[PDB]
This record gives sequence, C-alpha cells and structure tokens, in this order.
Amino acid sequence: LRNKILAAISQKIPEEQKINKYIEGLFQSIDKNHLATHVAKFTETNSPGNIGAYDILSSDMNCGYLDTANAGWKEPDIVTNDAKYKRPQGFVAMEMSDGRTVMEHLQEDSAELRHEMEELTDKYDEIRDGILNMPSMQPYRTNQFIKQVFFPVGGSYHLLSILPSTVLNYEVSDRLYRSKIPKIRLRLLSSNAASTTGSRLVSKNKWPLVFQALPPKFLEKNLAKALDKEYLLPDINIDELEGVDNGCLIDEALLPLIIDEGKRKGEGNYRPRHLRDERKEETVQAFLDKYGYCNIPVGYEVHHIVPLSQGGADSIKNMIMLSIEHHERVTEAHASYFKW
Amino acid sequence: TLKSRPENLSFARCLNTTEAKFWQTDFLKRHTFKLPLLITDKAVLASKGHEMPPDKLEKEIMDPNPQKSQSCTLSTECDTLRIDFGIKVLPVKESMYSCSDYNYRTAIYQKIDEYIAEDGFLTLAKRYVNNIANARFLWRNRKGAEIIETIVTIEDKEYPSFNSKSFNLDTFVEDNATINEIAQQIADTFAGKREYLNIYVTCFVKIGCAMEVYPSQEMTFDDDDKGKKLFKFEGSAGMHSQKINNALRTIDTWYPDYTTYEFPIPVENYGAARSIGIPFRPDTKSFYKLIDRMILKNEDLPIEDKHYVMAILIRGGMFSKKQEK
Amino acid sequence: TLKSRPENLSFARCLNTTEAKFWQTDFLKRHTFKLPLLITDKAVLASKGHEMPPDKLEKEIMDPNPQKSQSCTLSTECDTLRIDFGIKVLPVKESMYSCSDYNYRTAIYQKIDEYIAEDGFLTLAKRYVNNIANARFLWRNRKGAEIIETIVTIEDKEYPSFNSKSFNLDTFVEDNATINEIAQQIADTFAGKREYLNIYVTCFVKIGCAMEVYPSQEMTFDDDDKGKKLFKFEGSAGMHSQKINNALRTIDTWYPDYTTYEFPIPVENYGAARSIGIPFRPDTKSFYKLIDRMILKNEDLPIEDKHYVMAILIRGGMFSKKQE
Amino acid sequence: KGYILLEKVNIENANAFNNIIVGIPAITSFLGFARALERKLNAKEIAIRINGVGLEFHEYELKGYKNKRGQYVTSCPLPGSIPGQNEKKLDAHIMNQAYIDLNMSFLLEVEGPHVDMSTCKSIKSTMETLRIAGGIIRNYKKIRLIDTLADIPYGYFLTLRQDNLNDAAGDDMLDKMIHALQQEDTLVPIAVGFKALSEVGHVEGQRDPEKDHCFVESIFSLGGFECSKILEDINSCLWRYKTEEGLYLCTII
DNA sequence: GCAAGCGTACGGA
DNA sequence: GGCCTTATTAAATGACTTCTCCGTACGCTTGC
Repeated sequence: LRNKILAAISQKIPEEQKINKYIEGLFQSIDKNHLATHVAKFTETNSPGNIGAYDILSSDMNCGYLDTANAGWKEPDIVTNDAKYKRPQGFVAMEMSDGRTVMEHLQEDSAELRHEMEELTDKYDEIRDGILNMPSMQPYRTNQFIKQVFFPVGGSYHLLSILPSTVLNYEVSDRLYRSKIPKIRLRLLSSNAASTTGSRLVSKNKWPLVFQALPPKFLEKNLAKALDKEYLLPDINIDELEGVDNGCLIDEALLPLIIDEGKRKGEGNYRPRHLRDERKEETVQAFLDKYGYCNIPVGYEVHHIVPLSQGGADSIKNMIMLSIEHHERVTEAHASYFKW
Repeated sequence: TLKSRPENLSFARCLNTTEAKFWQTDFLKRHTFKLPLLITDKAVLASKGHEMPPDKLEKEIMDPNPQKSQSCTLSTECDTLRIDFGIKVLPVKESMYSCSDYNYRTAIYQKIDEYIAEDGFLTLAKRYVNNIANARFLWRNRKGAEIIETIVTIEDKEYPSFNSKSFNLDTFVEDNATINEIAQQIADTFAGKREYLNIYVTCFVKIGCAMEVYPSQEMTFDDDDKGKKLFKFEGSAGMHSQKINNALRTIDTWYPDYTTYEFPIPVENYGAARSIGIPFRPDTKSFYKLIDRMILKNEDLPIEDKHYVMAILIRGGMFSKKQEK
Repeated sequence: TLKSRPENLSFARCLNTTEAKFWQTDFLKRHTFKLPLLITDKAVLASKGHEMPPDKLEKEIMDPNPQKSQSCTLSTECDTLRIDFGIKVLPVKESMYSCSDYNYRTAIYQKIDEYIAEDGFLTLAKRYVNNIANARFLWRNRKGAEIIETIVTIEDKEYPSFNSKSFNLDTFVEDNATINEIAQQIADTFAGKREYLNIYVTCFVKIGCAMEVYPSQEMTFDDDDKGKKLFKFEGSAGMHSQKINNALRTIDTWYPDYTTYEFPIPVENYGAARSIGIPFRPDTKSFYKLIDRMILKNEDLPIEDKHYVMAILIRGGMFSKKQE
Repeated sequence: KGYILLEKVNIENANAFNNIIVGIPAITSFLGFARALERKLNAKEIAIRINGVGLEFHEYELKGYKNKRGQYVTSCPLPGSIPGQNEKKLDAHIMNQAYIDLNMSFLLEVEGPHVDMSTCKSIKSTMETLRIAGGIIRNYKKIRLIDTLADIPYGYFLTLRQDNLNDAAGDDMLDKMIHALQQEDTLVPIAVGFKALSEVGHVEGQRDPEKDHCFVESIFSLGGFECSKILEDINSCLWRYKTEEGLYLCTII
C-alpha cells in the first residue's frame, strides 16, 4: 500500500527516481516546518514568514469561556511559511494498512512502519527524529496584515495582536458537521489560497462550518418593516392650486380634492401609534416661515392632507392650513372613511 | 532624513458612500409617488453554446441546459427608476488611522498642508462632484434612458436638478455653477475646514414601462447555486456601496498613456482598471514611487502627480513599508 | 499583432425585451376593453401510460396517477387573447460590455464600422421586424387562431396593424412599407445613429370563446412540486422575455445546409436548432471560428457570414478565451 | 453619573466574521467604539468618560441570502489590490470574511461635570466621524439623555450568560457550548475578549512603537437576549471592561 | 560593481 | 357530550455553462 501512495503523488518521473525524489524533498522540508495551534497567515496569506503560537495550557475548563486551552482539540497543527515545503504534512497524514496515521506509527516507532520505510530509505531514523522533534512556532515579529487592536488597561492602552486559532477552527468545523445547531459554512478560500496558508488543518478544512450568532429571527429586516418606515405624501401642490394662497386654503371648492387625496392615499396604510410620525412643532414653524407667518392666523388650523395615522408624513409637503369649520368638515369625512 | 516608509501607514476612506435602494415611479409623479422595486426569481433554460473542445463538443452540442437566475423589471405601470443613496465626506489629515513613525507623520502632514495651499482640494472635489453630476454611478442603467435627473441634497438644502445626460463621460466640466458650489463644500470638508459633510443624492432614470433594471450582483460561493444572485437591500433591489464609490473614483486622466487612452480610469495604487487588461501605472508613475519621491526625496512633483497622490489618500488604503520576514 | 481573443470578452444584449403580460378581450371591442387573464391551479388524475418494462408493467399497469398542475383559459365571454410587451434597442457598437485588450476593442469597432459601411444594420432589422409581424412570439398560441392582428407603437406613433396570418414563416418580406419604416429606425439604432429606441407592440389573437391559452412554463430543479407551474407576471399570466427574444432571433438563413431544409433557425453560437436535433454549424462556420477568422486572421468574410456574426453580437454573449 | 442613549443607529457593513463565529460582531468592537467616542470627546476638552455600554438590537440583515435549506450564504465585496508580493495583478486573493448590517441603540454610562444637552449636541457633532465595528454609520434617529427604563424604546438588549454555559453538560467547554445552544435555542455565542498568548513586551512592526504589546487569542462565551420592556435593573445590561493578569475581558457586573 | 525587479516551478483532505 | 372516513395512485425523457480570485525563494536579468 504505502509505497504505492508515495509513488502516486510523485509526478510522472520513472519509478526509482520519483520515489527517491519524494524522500529527498521530504527530508529537506522537515526542518522548515513547525508545530503550532495559532497561525497568523490564516487571516491574511501575505504576512511574511512563520508567525503563530503553541498554547500548552488546559486549566480553564469551568471559567465560563471558550479558548484553545480549555477545549479538547485532538489534532496538533503543522505549519510552514511556504507551500513548497509542505510535503511532511501530507506524508504524516497518510494511513497505513490498519487505517491509522503515520503520526501514530511514528510515535510508536511501529515495526510495520520501520519495515516499510527501511525498504525505501536508510534515512528513516533521521526522518522520524526530525518529525517528532519539530520546534514549536514562536511569535517573533508583526506585520501590517495581522489585526492589531488597542485594549485599555488602567487608562494606559496595550496593543494586542490577534492571532486566529486553527485547532479550534478544525475542531468546531468538525463538531458542527454532526450537530443540529444553527450554523453557517464559509466557502471562500480556494485550494491554492488554503495551501499557501501552509497549515495542514486549513488544507483539510478549507471551507469551515461556524456558529450562526444572529439576533432572534423576528428582528430580521424585511420589506414589510422597511415600508413601515417610509411615509406618504399628497400629490397636489398647495403652491399651484388656484384657491390656495400663502399655504392656506382660500377657496372652499377644493375641499373634495383634499378629502379625496386623504382617502386615496390612506387606504390600507394604517400605522400604529409607536410607528407613526411625531407631529413636530418645527415642521409647523417651517411651514409658517415658508409663507411668512409668525403664528397660525386667527381662526385657522394646520392640517395634514394625508393623516399621520394613515401613513402621512409630518412634512411641509403634507401640510395644508384650513379654517376651523373646513378643518372640522375634512376631519369628519376622514374619520367616517377610515372608521376612527 | 527619512530612510523608508513606516511599518503601518493606514488611511481610512475619506469619501464614504452608502448602499443605494432602487424605487420605481411614474416620471410626472416622481416628486411624490414611489413604489418598491422587487428582485424576482427567473429560472431559465439554455442551449449549450460555450466554447468546447471538439471531442467534447460532439457529445454535448445538442444537450439542453437549465440555469438558475434572478432578474429585475419595472412594473407595467411605472416608467422611471429612482435611486436614493448617501455620501459622507471626512477630512483627509484626520483620517490617517495609523502611522508608526512620527517623523513620517510630520512629513505627510506638511505635504498635505502644502497641497491645501496650492489647491485646497478643489480640483479633485470638482471631479468627484462631476461624477455625481454625470450619473456615472448608474453603470449599465445609463445605457439608455429618455431623461435623467440627479438631485443633490446637502444638509436639507436641495440644489437644482442636473440634466445628467448632457455630460460627456470623457470630459470634466470646470464652470457649471452648481458643480462649483458643491465642489467648494466638499473641498472645504477635505481641507479640514469642517469635520464632516453629509450629501444625499436622488437620481431619476426614465427608462420605459416594464423595462429591465440592473442592481449589482452579489459575489457568493455555494455548492449548487452558481446561478446569478442579485443584491437584495432590505428586500428592495440595491447597489453595493463599493460600486457607487468606484464610479465616483473615476476622476483620473493623469496617467502617462492618456493621450492614447482618452477615457478616465479609477484612482488606484498602480492604475489597475478592470475594464483593461494592463495596469496604466507600473514603474515610475506608480503611487508608491511617487509618494516615496515626494516625501523621502522631498522632490516637488508636478501638480498632476500631486492630484493623483492626494486622490489616492482620499481613496484610502494600507500603505506600509514592504514587509519583511 | 492580435495573437488571440481576450481573457474576457462580453457583449450586452442589444435587442432588450420586456416580459409579456396577457390580457383577455372580445375582438369587436378590442380597442376599448381589456380584462386580466388569470392562472388557475389544477390537479389531475392521470393514468400510468409511460413506457414500462414488463415486470413493472404487470404490477402497475392499471393504477391511477394523481398529478399537480396549473392552466390558463379565457373566460366564457371573451374571445381574443392580447399580448403586451416592449423592446428597447441599443447601439451595437457601444454594447461591448467587457474586454481585456484595447487592440481587440479597436479591431472589433473597426469591423463594426466596416459592416456599417458595407451595409446598414437594415438587412438584420428587416428580419427582426418580420419576426414581429410574423407573430412568431405567440409560439403555441399561433396554432389555429382565426385572425391575428399585431400593432406596433413607437413613442406614441402607432403604425398600421399587421395581418400576421398573411406571412409564411419560412420567408422574410423585403418590400412591405411598414416593415421597412420600422426597420429603418431599428437600423439607425443599431448603427449608433440614435441612442435608444423603445418599441411597444400589442398582439391580438382571436382564438375562440373559453379556449385555452399557453403562457411560458416555469423551470423547476427537483423542487417538491414537480408539477407544471406557469409564469405569472404581475399576477396575470405572462411569457418570459427569453422566449420572445428567441422567437425574434429566428432570422438565420445563412447556415450551410439551408438549401436542403429551407427554414430559418435561431441565431446560435453553433446553430443548434431545438426543433431539429442536429446542429447546423459545428466546426468550420461556428461563431468562434468565424469571428476569429474575421479579426485574428483579418480575413474579408462573405457578407452572409458577417450578417450571422453581427446577429450574434446583437444577441450578446460571453466569448472569453482561456489563456494557457 | 448619567445615562445617554444613542437611539436607532443604522450601521452598514459591520465586520461580522470572527475566527469561530459569523454574525453579531465581537463585544470588544462596540466597547472599543465607545472608547473611541470618549477619546474624541476628551480631545475636544468635553472631559466626558464612558464607563460602560448597553447594546440593544432593533434590526439586522446579514449580507447574504438563505439557501432553500435555510442556511445563510455570506457575500463578499470583490477584493481590490492587496499589498505584498502579488499586488500588481488585476485579480486578488479572496480571504475569509463576512459583513452584517445592524440597526442598534447604544446605552452609555457616563461620568462628567456637564452631562446635559450640550454634551449630547457634542456627541452628535462627534459621532459623524466614527465607525462601528468597521461599519459606516448611515443614520440615527436621536441622541438624548434618559433617566428610567421606561425611556428606552422597545427593543432587545444583549447580555452575558456565563451561568448557562457553566451549567451545561460537563464533557468539554466546546461541548458545553454545543449542549447549551442545543438546549437553549435563544442563546447565541459571542466573542468576549482576548487571552495573552505571550508575555507583555515590545516587538518589531507594531502599530505604535511605544505602547506595550501582546499576541492574543480571541475568547468566546455564550450570551442571550432580553427585551427592554422586561429589564429590571439598568446595570444588568451594561458591558464594561475588565483585566485579569493576561485576560482582556468585556463583562457585565 | 552591487542591489532591486521579474519568471518560474514548487506544494497539496 | 360524542365524533373528525375507508380504498387507489404521486410519470416518463433530457439538461445543471464558460472565465478570475497562489505565496514564495530561487536565481537570473536589469537599473543605479
């Protein structure tokens, strides 16, 4: 089995040279790769070099919060700066005849793996030692591409650099694949982009599942909610109606038009009180200013051509000023039509 | 002297634009009447007509091909598309959200003050206002309309309706009085004579009854639905904010080949313009080389190159030193 | 110079077409009177009449078969169907939606200008206007109508109506005055001598009282309702814009086998007709090889191949070439 | 002390993606916004300080659509030129991201000598220059002082739920979250803060070369929604900063 | 003469 | 206060588009 898998990946070269090529690239690549749990290149592939951390801690299992210390991630991640050193991550992930990983068989130094590898190379002891003694990835620098965030401490500010976590991303993406929780799949990374993050787990987990932390469903925006916050205006213009002057209805004869405009706009557009426009004194004042009044003239009242309860906006374009008796007549007609 | 750029120069975008809703109306009632415009699902059966190698072609050529799609159409009763969108302008100097070298920060502030003395920001502000006046933000929706009106509202003052169809998209107009006034307001905002400015734009396009309308596509990746998905904004059709902004950023006619390419392009660090397969500013004219020459070498660049550099500062972006291991 | 067709190349639809809305009417009153035509839900008890292998057949042959459906039918008072839809013609030269090589853009503009010198767009425009006059967009609704009257309106000028029964679908008429007057405006629009042209048409089909009407059916993708769903536009029945545009595109009589079939096919990249399952232009005269021969090889194609090429540019499409 | 409400602010394209979570931004995003508002006011010598924040949701729209299977699919903007070795090419790499639009009202708990309508007008003139979680403030109804829980307009506050998380089935902390969410459908996970992955120091490349620096992992927890008509103590929704020897935490006290 | 810019394999659940 | 019907059946044949979304050392070539 294993020799066929090794052969199957190594290009199209004749048999003996292609196996030796794979072992040569493997042995060269081991020193370039590191053991880690956080990977700066996961948020942005352009940050140069290895930046990441290997969090050993386990204490916080009932502190009321989740992190890579107090969640049981099972698989250690392996990371490189460059995809052309990535081969050991594939080599280690191969399954032997028992279906267990080369990692397990290496940790056991199992006689099966020793026999398999010694039939292909004498370097097996050094390959095993290198793989098992990979250094931990240590942060040593920062870049424009890492997310850098100020956090207040006692009126001073610390400068946090946020590293994403790959062990948790793999673990959560696994466990949500097998649970009913509301979840979203991110499907954005290409295979090439995922490879250049240089992680093993990110190459396995290029399209992760993640928690859908959204408000209650009734608070989703919809057209019904949106139309409830857009307001009606009348179609007539009080600056052009013969029988209106200085914003005041001067002719009685137009009253059926104002009534009909209110009816025609109002039908079915009821707004409950908490959603209605507030009648604002600023609007009435600006209306009076447009026509040069200091105050509402004696015996007149300012009316909304479309009632505010039936969708009308509190705006100059919706106001008209009526005499008290005409105001009463229009109010009575609208109350009769809308069943107030 | 300044050796090199700082490790973390970053500029926030100075000319912010919001998502636009579409509404539909009848042109003669447009001032008072509006109805929602809905994105409608429209699944489609195709023939297979894409370019195929001949050994595959003879197997595939006659097959039918279903495809999912979405499309947007005015009602049979309305005839005019309506767009409403907002803009917010912020001062250039105060938008520099980070810089890790106080010497460089001093130098860049000094050069911006020099530019405010040379121009304020009026020439750029004119070109941005002209791209509002051109109704270039309509993109494909401009390709045919009987009448177009653009109404610009600044802090509840309403300016007169531009007949936006009268402008040639290749030519910027210096002398329209309303463009000049709004451009002065914007230039005052960029120079820091005000801390902010809100501009609300309404635009009306009289297309015709039941004619098609083009909101921007979403970009989404899904296993099944490769079909066209349009941008629903609060259930009504809308335009992505970035596409309107990219319409406004088409001020640039200063790139070196311009005598052979008489059209303007989007302001970009290397003059990359997605309609043409080659960046218009590789090498010596690219933004990095110009700003380095202006600040590290203190050369007095010609005014066109200051226009371009300051236009990229208005664009905003991430401008650090080339990072190292 | 030009090594290959660009990384990206797209042409916008030049003969933009609206959805079509159905109405119902009585033919004598038709200028004054229209009612909505609705789509009625149905469900239907079929028989298992499909072809079955014998071991299945002898077990299920007699079973009933209930099915979901929808249908559209005129009222018991009206007797004519009415179709309203619009067209919006755009310039062909300014239709090129994306490119990746300014040399290629210059070359294609040069070839369109050369075509506008060799000919108008008139010879295509007359065929599109013929397919309006032919009432091909009726599709199944054309079968067995008594009289068909098509009215073309261009920005509040109404042209004298077409008696669409009189046109043999296999022939395109060159000398009808109304067809030529509409086609001149379309040709002026395609050449870029005008910025746009909105054409609205009203088509009256006298079917018969209470008879069935055939809107375009909806596509479904293994949806839980597998049964026939019909297209509703603004609640009344309608036709997809795609199906009307396809009816109008049936102008092509330049494919090579034409003298043995003598009927026009839809303008298509390979000339894949759907009513007949053999493609009429694979290989040597497929669109890709003709446009590449016209531009990359700069060869002066015969005028009928230029007609076909320009008809595909009118259709619009994606012609991007992958670069190795 | 006093309480200022920023009423029904509309946010476009808030940064919705965290390493484990898509949706509601990190709590630190909102509290950092409040701190930025404090710094802007203080630079004008208004001398206000803002000790805590209450977050009330009114509407949301995740940039995306629902599959027929009900799951959301997240939208991206087409990326522009990204700095680094490949920046010249017209096509640029697509990284993990998601964006959400929010309609939200912010309660602020305030110290100051002149907490009044003038400092509300100063907030009004200040807030136009800021962002929320990288999102753009399109509009807001009003800024006002408030005195009682009857003043807040109807909406839903977001509050911490450490109790439900600790009381969950005890196999593992991620299993505690999973079981809690599977038992209590109204609760949601949230990013709460940061854990130091390395001791405080200075390193090359800092945003500022002169403020002490840490590498950190995001801390997550479980939270839940409470109607403002059902709140009893105003303090039950006021998120505040806390620091503990290498934990950087938002919390409610 | 010395350092910056560019074409290219390299690698992979 | 009692109850909400028993059987039979859920089709066939074809199709699910093409394009872009990769960082890097290695060393060879051009510019200062």
